[PDB]
Formats: sequence, structure tokens, C-alpha cells
Amino acid sequence: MQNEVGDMVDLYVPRKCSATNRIITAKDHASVQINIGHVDANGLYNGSFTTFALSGFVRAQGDADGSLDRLWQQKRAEIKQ
Amino acid sequence: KWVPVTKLGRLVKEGRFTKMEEIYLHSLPVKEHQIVETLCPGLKDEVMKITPVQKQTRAGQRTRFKAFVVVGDSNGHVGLGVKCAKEVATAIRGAIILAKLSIVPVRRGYWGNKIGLPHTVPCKVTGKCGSVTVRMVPAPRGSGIVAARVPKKVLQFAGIDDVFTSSRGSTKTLGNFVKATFDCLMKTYGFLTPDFWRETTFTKAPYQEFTDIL
Amino acid sequence: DEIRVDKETMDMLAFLGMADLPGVERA
Amino acid sequence: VRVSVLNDALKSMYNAEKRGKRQVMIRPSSKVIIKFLIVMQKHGYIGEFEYVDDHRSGKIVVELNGRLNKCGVISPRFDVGVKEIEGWTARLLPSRQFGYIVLTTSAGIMDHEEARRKNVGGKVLGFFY
Amino acid sequence: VLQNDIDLLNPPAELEKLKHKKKRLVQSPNSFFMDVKCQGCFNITTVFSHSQTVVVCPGCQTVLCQPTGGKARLTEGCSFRRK
Amino acid sequence: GRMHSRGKGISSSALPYKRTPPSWVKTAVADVDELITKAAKKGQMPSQIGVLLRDQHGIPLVKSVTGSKILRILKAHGLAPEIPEDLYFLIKKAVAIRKHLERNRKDKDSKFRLILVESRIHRLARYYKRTKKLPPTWKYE
Amino acid sequence: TFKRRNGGRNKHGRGHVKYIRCSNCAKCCPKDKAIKRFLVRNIVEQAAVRDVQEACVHDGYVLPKLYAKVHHCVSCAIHAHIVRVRSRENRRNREPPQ
Amino acid sequence: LSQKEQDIQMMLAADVHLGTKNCDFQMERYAYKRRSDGIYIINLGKTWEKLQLAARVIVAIENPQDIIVQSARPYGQRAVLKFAQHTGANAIAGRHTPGTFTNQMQTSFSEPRLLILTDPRTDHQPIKESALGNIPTIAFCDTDSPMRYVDIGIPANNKGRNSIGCLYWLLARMVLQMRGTILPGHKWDVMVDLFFYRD
RNA sequence: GGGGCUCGAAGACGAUCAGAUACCGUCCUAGUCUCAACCAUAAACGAUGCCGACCAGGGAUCGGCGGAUGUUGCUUAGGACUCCGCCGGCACCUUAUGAGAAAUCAAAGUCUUUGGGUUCCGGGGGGAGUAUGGUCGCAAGGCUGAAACUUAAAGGAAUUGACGGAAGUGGUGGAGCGAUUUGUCCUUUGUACACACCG
Ligand SMILES: [K+]
Ligand SMILES: [K+]
Ligand SMILES: [K+]
Ligand SMILES: [K+]
Ligand SMILES: [Mg+2]
Ligand SMILES: [Mg+2]
Ligand SMILES: [Mg+2]
Ligand SMILES: [Mg+2]
Ligand SMILES: [Mg+2]
Ligand SMILES: [Mg+2]
Ligand SMILES: [Mg+2]
Ligand SMILES: [Mg+2]
Ligand SMILES: [Zn+2]
Repeated sequence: MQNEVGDMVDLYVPRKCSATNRIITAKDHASVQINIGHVDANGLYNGSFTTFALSGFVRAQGDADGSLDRLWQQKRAEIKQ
Repeated sequence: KWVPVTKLGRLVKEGRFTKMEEIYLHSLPVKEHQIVETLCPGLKDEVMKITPVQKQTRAGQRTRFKAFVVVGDSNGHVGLGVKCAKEVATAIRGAIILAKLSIVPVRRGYWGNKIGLPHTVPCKVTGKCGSVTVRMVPAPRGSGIVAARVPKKVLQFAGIDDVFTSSRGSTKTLGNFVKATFDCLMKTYGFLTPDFWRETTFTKAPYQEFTDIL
Repeated sequence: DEIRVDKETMDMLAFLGMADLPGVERA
Repeated sequence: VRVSVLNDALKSMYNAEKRGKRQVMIRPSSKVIIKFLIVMQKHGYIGEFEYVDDHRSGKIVVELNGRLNKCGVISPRFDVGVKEIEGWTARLLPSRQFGYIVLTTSAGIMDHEEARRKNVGGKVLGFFY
Repeated sequence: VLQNDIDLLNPPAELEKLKHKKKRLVQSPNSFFMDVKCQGCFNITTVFSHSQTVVVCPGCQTVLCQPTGGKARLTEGCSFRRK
Repeated sequence: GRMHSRGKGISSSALPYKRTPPSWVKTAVADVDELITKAAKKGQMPSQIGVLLRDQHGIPLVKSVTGSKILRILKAHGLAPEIPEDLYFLIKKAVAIRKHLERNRKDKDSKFRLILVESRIHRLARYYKRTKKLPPTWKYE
Repeated sequence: TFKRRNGGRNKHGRGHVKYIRCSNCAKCCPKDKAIKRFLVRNIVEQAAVRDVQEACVHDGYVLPKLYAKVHHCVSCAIHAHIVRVRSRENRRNREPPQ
Repeated sequence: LSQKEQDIQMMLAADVHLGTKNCDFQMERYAYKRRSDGIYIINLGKTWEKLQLAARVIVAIENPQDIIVQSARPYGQRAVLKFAQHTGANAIAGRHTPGTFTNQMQTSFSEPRLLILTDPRTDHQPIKESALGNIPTIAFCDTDSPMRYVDIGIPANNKGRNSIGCLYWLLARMVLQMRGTILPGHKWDVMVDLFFYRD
């Protein structure tokens, strides 16, 4: 939220679940953040990675595995990983 | 003085954190109250009520005392602690620690034109605990807090100037009344609004940020 | 070597384009 | 029986969005549901939707983008003049900053802000935010 | 399975065959018409697969199909081909 | 839901998407039309005419081939029934139950089913009078 | 408070169930609710078995058994210890004796 | 042969594709078909890709001590301790102490960045605790393995010495190859036998 | 009106008992059975009106249909088993992402982010389903249905304890809205008792 003067008025901008787009609250302790490392040719790990955060709701449902696998297929396609 | 027992406590002790919203971004559990004191110094403290609870025993009744404590900096952070103990003084002391441990961010918005600083709830928000349901409606600037005494105190510590409230159920149950109001304040950084439609950038968590220190 | 598998598993291997050097029917 | 197909469409979409589904099928289809969906898409609350012709009442497959908090109908479709739009938005919308009330007007099916812009009243179909 | 793993517009054709006739994307009948070939006589005499009538050969010969609860039972010693 | 029971069956026919005749259908339109006329000439009702054209002839659906419905075709050639067929069958059921009750007085179940049947008859007769497919003063007794 | 989901009987999709008469007290109990046991005993006590098998003219003679399906009301079944009061969690267990 | 071909060779050797007579609704996306007697055959390319994703996750954890591998099973211990020995993670074997991830006053208190499990249905307590501390979980899931609070479920046969050993040996090999410990031009000196359970 | 075995209100008697118009025992009248005519009430209960949409998983089972099977004291089909589906039905198990005061409920969910359609019906506890009027019924009674007056609780779910003429102590963490609980593995169970059954 921006003020009409042009300042941010929110304490913070919370993360959104990468699968359900739900806002990940500060006390959502079932939420996680996965960093999937990037590998170049020969299999060496570059040191860069992509990040996905899943809300506690999607993990509690059990769809976290399938959601994460679909998200990773998409980004891997896009970045050639 | 203080030996941190958690990884988060170690970083807070060293000074890797400056504000409590870095903890909020990653939804990390806060298990040491010294973290909240270090990062949120302008915290006040008020005992809302003391309640005697009795456990029937073979020889009379075993009376313990339940203390409800609200903390807050009046600038977007509020916390509620409930501790039951054999002594009132330790019941209050335990509830203050619990209240600090449950310090949650509170989102504040504008009833109309976004002029000045936020003063009300961004949107209609509701909290429920037991039979108590607490509704908070954004109010024009200058309205003040139109609420019962119990939710007014929590709203004052949250830093909310103007709000309309309505409650249903047994609000005479003060534990539920205060818990429902606190849940209502908590569910305020959780309503997705078009201003939060921008995709998250996923900054590094402090665990992986300071694995060299830890 | 000498990986004795049944029809369903060989189906999977084929679906995965898997020659399975030692893939043999269990009959 | 099916009394309001719009209610079933909006309630199914709401349940699917709450469930985290990325696609919801709507049956039956109707011009009012496609017109409500166009308003929803224009304000960015849904993505692609597809009308499937089955030589009957159609089917709609809607892409969901997680931006929906709630969509519902108002039944009955109360007559809403331009002057009562403020009261209706106060009743149904989370804030004066976000949310839309969908009206059926002789000028077309439209959100309440667009109804104010043309000064046209009508009847309330529903809401989404 | 999990519908997030499929596309509701392009369902897998393998699992569409097993859906009830009305619960498909576009409903279609699972019945068909057939060119029944009798033992020796030509008499193609197209039959409905779910025929409710006892189909009789044109030359007033023995019955060719028998009505049942579902698909009609062709009489013994008869072939058929879908149309 | 069944109008007069709690049964919730969904069994029914599903017409194909293709509204045009299949290529294997070769019967000329006038041929199927005069076949329908003979069928109604012995006394068959449009449902039975459709059943026979489906299972004894190469006609899957009359509407696909001719472009019209059986009752419309019969009305065009003046062979449509006076009482509509569904009402005819309901009245037949009602008179059968009434005969059974004239023989069986203790059959309270059959009396309840007769009440249901006559309720269906009144519904359908009201609809047919409103659509003017029955005489305005047509009465069931 | 509803103690059991089935209400202490076995009756779904039906109305009246004919009653039986308790073997002990001749109480009228619904057939689905009454406690029912199929007792297959021997006409000869385990003890008299040898003495009887001895006083038998026919060397090959399997001693006949007794088959009886016993019906009990709840009060008599509890009094006779055929069924015993169980804890809340264990009541939902319908498995026969392990 | 390709690396994928060799790994699925070892999986077929170890019966990693042999499922159970029952398949979970969230694991049906990896079961390929069902055997005539009742067994579901796990799609093992899916298993290989899940292992690759898990390895990508592990090597991104630049402090392997922040990883915990647990096996309440008896056939997983050797495999779990050897996986931790080669990878550098922590290995707890047998019973998890209810409170390990929550009770900060317990001596066994730990705050792992990653929790790798062997069977989600025999290891339900650590998964429940990880649902209380923002801990991502990797699990080796059978056809009947519940998928609640599991983030990377590798579809594989858990009940079995050879399967557990092969899966953990492959995961360790992948992690070290991505780390550069196993040079790409060289194979791994450790055999799968040392990951098997000893009676 | 017929029938009237058995059982059996009322009744008689025999016991038990401080008393025993009861429980226990004996004999039994009306009744229990049937026909004709009434009666219209039940904890007539799922204590859950009906129609419709959506939203978890699972395995059984019944009816029908389709597919695949390889064995039948079988008369190629078909039956009987087996396996996989679809529709419909009585249900059951697990789980919360839900709801709820909780018990619990996969509907009792999709509710202060409150609106699919429709019928009936409740407004502290008694007085009271009483009086009166009306109506139905031979009657018994049914339906409709007050007021005056009185009272600060009554009631629901759950917890701990106590009792049964029932059976065999913090901390921190976890669960619960909570009293509490786990830890601590006399226990379980019922309770309308909590001055705690000498209630
Ligand atoms: K039918
Ligand atoms: K029973
Ligand atoms: K079924
Ligand atoms: K405790
Ligand atoms: Mg009954
Ligand atoms: Mg009544
Ligand atoms: Mg009732
Ligand atoms: Mg009822
Ligand atoms: Mg309402
Ligand atoms: Mg009252
Ligand atoms: Mg505690
Ligand atoms: Mg009770
Ligand atoms: Zn008895």
C-alpha cells in the first residue's frame, strides 16, 4: 500500500504461496521455502537457485508435492534447467 | 544474562536483525522473548484481567490464577499472553513472556483517501473464538475506536485509531472476547488485496542467510 | 544382470524407452 | 431444482478457488454467467475461460489465478438505483478501495463503478472481491 | 486423479471412455449400429446394439437378436461389424 | 428427482453431437415419412414408431434424417392421436388400478398409487389444456 | 448426549424390526439390538466325555454336539458378563474377540 | 548407457518399482499401471526425476549439518547413517523424541533446514513436528504413503532392504556429483552393498 | 359378529415386606386373532422437512449395466466364482483444509467474506397443552389454544472430584476456545451429587 505522497505504509510485503497464491502469514509455521539449486553442464552446482514458498494450507492438504513438481517443471523449462 | 537456545536467538543476539518484520517474512516461530525485546523495544504491557480457576480435589479446591496480558508498540505490533499459575505474580510474569512471544504484525489502512498515516483496518475482518465473533469495519478518520473495553485495549496497543466493531456471542467470556479480537487483528495481513497482487521475490531466509555464523 | 521382470514392468520400461540390457520375462 | 445457474457457477468457482484448484467447470452455461465472467476477467480476478458447446446448455472451463477471495450472487436481484449503490457497496464490499458489485442494467451487465460512470441503475447480480 | 494434474478442456481420452455417458465433456452415446452377418444368407439387416425388439431375418427365419437389459444378444452363429 | 418418489435415477438416452444423419443412412426422407404413416396407421404411438424405426430399420433418429419430429410429421399428415400419448398411457394405468381396486378393496397401497397416478393425470391435463392440445372442457373421470 | 452412532442397535434403511424374547428374562428386545451368541457345546461335559466314550456299544461314534443361538437383552447380557462396559475409545471397536 | 539408464537399472535390480496392493490418491500420479494380482508398478523415470529434484534441494543447503535423515524402520538405519556419513548430514536412527523440533529446552533440540525421511507412514511424528517449525521435508513414499506435510515425495518402494539402500546410495551419489565431490568423469567408489541392512 | 391356542391390563389368591394396593408365583376378565365401522395418537427418532449445486480419501455391500477373465458334479452363450469400471441405494472407516458450545458432523461443511428455492416451526423457566370458545369423534379423546399469577434462573455440552446395592507437583513441549489433560502409561464406567450419598 502506497501513500498518496508516495511512501510504502505497510510494515512488510508478505510472501504468497507459489501454488495457491495465498498470502503466507507470519504465524503460518507449516509454510516452508524450498531453494532448488541450478546446475550447469557436467552437473556442477552453480551457486544460483530458484525459490518456491508453499503455504501451510497446500502442504496440509498433501498437494504440496504435486504443486512443487509442476512449478519446478515449468521453471526448469523456462531457464533451461 | 541471556544464552540463546535457538538459531534465531543467536542471530538476534548478534544483531543480524533490526526489525521484527524480517522474522515475519519467513513465518519463523519465535521461542525466546529476548528476541522480541531486542527487535521491538517500544513495547508496553497491560494486564487485562485475572481469573480464578478451580480444580475440584479430594480435599477442597485447588485454585490457580489465569492472567491475560496484552503487549504492543501502538505501531502495528500486538501480542496476547494467557498464563495460569498458582501465584498471581508468576501468572502475570508468565503471561507477559507469552504475549511477547505472540507479537504479530497488524496491517493498517485508510477508510478513504490515503492521506497521512494509516489509521484503520484495511478491510472488514472477523475473528472467532468460542462463541465470540468479533467484526472490525474500517472507519473514517476521527471516528476513534467504537468497541467494548476489552477489544478497545487491544486495538490501542495494535496502533489502530479508527474502527467500527460488532460482536456476537458470550463476550462476557473475556478469554474468548480477547482471543477473538487478537485473531481478528492477526487475520489482517492475510486478506489478499490487489495491492498484494505483485509476485513475491523470495528473499533468502535468515537460516540460509547466516549459515556461516550458525 | 538377469533382472527378471513381468509384463507390466517391461511395459513401463518400454514407455520409458528402456532397452533394459538384462530385462527378461519371468514367464 | 436449479433455480439460479449464476449462483451455482459462482459458488462452484468460490469453492474451487478456496480448494486451490486452477480450473473449475461450470454447468450449465448462460449469457449472464459469460457476462459476469467477462467483468471478472476485465478486473483481473480470473484468467482464461472457455465455453464448451455441447448442443445443450454449455460448459465453461475457467482458469483460476488465486486472486479471488469471494464471489457470490445476491438473490433476489433487488432493484438498485444509482443512489443506493453506496449502501449496497457498504453492505457487501470489504472496503471502499476494492471489490465490485455486478449489476444488470438496460445499458448492459456491468460493475457498480461503471454503472456510476454512465449513471445507470438496475438490478444486482452479485459481487466479487 | 488430482485435477490439478490434468486439463479439464483436453481430458485424457483413455479415461473419458469409462465416464458415464452424461458426465463427459460433450456427452455421446456408447451404443452403435452394426452390420450383422448371418450364417449363410446375406441379410445384412442393420441392428441397434441395445435393441429392445427381437430382430427377425427377412425370410421369416430364426431370430437374430434377443433383447436384454443392456446390449442385445446376437443369436448363436452370427457375426457383426460396427458401422 | 422423481416427481412422486425419492428415486434419484439418471438413466436416460444421450443423443449424439452430430445432428446430421450418419453416412450409412441411405433411406430417402419420403421413405421414412411414409413408413411412419403406415406405423401410425395400425395404431402405434410415436414412441413405439421411433423404437421400431430404430431397431428394425437403418434409422437411428428420425429428426436427424427428415429434419422433423415424429409427432410433427404425423400431425402434418393428420394421424396424430386425439389424446396425447403420455396422457393416454397415464389414463390406461389409472383405469387398470381402478379395476384392480374394484376387485380388491383392502389394497390400500394400490389406493395410494392411484392417488399418485391421478395427480400426474391432473398435472399433465392442466399443461395440455394450457397448451391447447386438449379440448378446453376435457375432463377425466 | 448421544452415546452411540447406531443408537445401540443395527437398523439402517428400514423401519420396524421384529423383536425376540430374552433367553433369561423373556424380555422383548429388537432382533438387531439384542446380543446374539451362537454356542456350539457338547451334550457331554469335558469330564464325562471319557466315561461316556467308554460306555458306547459302537466303537466308532463321534459324540453329538449342541448348537444353539442365544438371544439376550442388554441388561441380562451385562449381568451375565456376555458383554461388559467398555471405555469410550474401545466401544467403537466391533471386531470379535481376538 | 546414460546415467538415467544406469540408475533405473539399479532400481530394477533392487525392486524400487514394486508397489503395494493399494495406491494413494496423491501417489497415483507416479504409479504407472497395476499388476494383475494387485501390485502397482511405480514409474521409475518419475522416481529418478524426484531424486534429481531432491538432490538439487540438498546441494543448495550450503550447511549439510542442517539436514536430518531419520528411519524408524530397521532396514533404513544402515542406509541412513551411511547417507549422512557420505553427504555430511545428521542421522537419527530409531525413535524420534517428540519435541526434538519444538521443545527448545530439550537436549535433543534441533532446527534442521531440511528433513529427509524414509517412510512418511512410519515416520509420521517427525513430519508432524516439521509442520510446526517451517521445515521442508523430503520423503521416500510408497504407493500407500500418506502425502500430508511432504514437500518432495520420491515414489519408491520403502519396505525392503535393497530398495532403501539403493535409493539412499543414489541420492548421496547425486548430491556429491552436484557438489563436485564425485568428479563427473569418475564413478563413485562406494557400492550399494554398504547401504544395505545387516541382519 | 366370529374366534378365543398362547400370553395377559383389571380381579382373586400365594408369597416377600416394617408396610407392598408392587416387583416374584398361581388362576385368570377385557384384550391378544379375524371381519365391518371408528379412533389419528408414539422417544410415529436420524430427536436432522423437501428440491438443487459444489466441495476429501478409502474399502465393503445391494440392484442394474459394460468390459476382461480362467476354473466349473454346470447345462457355445449364459449361470457360479474372479477382476476392472459406470449409475443408483442402505451404510461404514479415516482425515480437517471446514463447521460447531462441544458432543460430534463428510454434512450438522461451502455463514459478520452473512442472500439457490420453498413449507412448517421457536423466543427464560413454570402456570400449560391447563381454562375457555370452536371443531372432529359413540366414547376415550384428537385438533386449535390463553390469561391471571409466579420465578432468577431452568436448560445444553464438556472438565475435575466424590459416590455407586457398576465392571475390572513444576518447567518446557504436545492437545484442547476453555475448565482441564499429557507427562504421572488404581483404572474404566454412570451420575440430575459438588455441603459431594449422612447427597
Ligand atoms: K429409464
Ligand atoms: K447389540
Ligand atoms: K455403490
Ligand atoms: K505442562
Ligand atoms: Mg418405528
Ligand atoms: Mg405428536
Ligand atoms: Mg419430532
Ligand atoms: Mg420426520
Ligand atoms: Mg443468514
Ligand atoms: Mg418461553
Ligand atoms: Mg502446556
Ligand atoms: Mg447417560
Ligand atoms: Zn433379559
